[PDB]
Amino acid sequence: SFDGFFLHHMTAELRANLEGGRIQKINQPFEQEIVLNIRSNRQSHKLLLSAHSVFGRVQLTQSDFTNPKVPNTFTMILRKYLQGAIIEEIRQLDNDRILEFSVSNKDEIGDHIQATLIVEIMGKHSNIILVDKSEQKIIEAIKHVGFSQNSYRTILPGSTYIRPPETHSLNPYTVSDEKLFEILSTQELSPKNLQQVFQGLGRDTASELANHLQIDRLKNFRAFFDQATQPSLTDKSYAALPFANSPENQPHFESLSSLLDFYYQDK
Repeated sequence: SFDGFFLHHMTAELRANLEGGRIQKINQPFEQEIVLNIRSNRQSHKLLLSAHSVFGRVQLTQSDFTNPKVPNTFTMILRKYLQGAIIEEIRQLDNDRILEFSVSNKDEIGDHIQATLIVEIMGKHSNIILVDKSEQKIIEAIKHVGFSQNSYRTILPGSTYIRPPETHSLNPYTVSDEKLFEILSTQELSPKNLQQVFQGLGRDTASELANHLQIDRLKNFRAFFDQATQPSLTDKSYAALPFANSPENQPHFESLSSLLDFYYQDK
């Protein structure tokens, strides 16, 4: 699934191709989707950012797009900040389904412009938010959300950016030996409870994880998260590793992005 774990692998892939890259073009070919043409490593890349409530995702793509004639105000402000900008850093927020693109640019007079494009993948509450580095203020957002008594946050130009409400879960990538030892040593290790204790684990992932924690648990835990990216289809979905019961007649995907190009082909 497109969980936090999968995002860890995808982030890695995106960085290898795009970090240090230059944003050539910005387009919004569909309602909740933005595509950035990027030049990096003497290759030209297409980066898809989707806050679609059902198919929300990030990936490079080989797909071609028919861009609208008349740009929108959101695109316009994005272009104004990102066109020609350099992608200095791509960073996942902990093991959550949130990805940040730190870009640098110059304004009309040569002064240093720094922004952070934030992609929050949370189903129907997904968003793409441009934020100013210095004073953490929202520049623009693909979906604006008012102050409401209902909310811990406001999503509007000028608003102060607060990250989605922190959870009690633990990043499984940064869990210390001692803390990790006591968990695997005293807690229930069912797929469901693993989902609870750790950030960014989908049900498919946590299930696969579980099959690996009956012995040598500490080292086994480490080993699962240290596996190399191996893009595959699963029973109902896709993953960055070949989970149990994966289809058997499967092509070798040269990347997670080609995997998703394939999976989302028919919408």
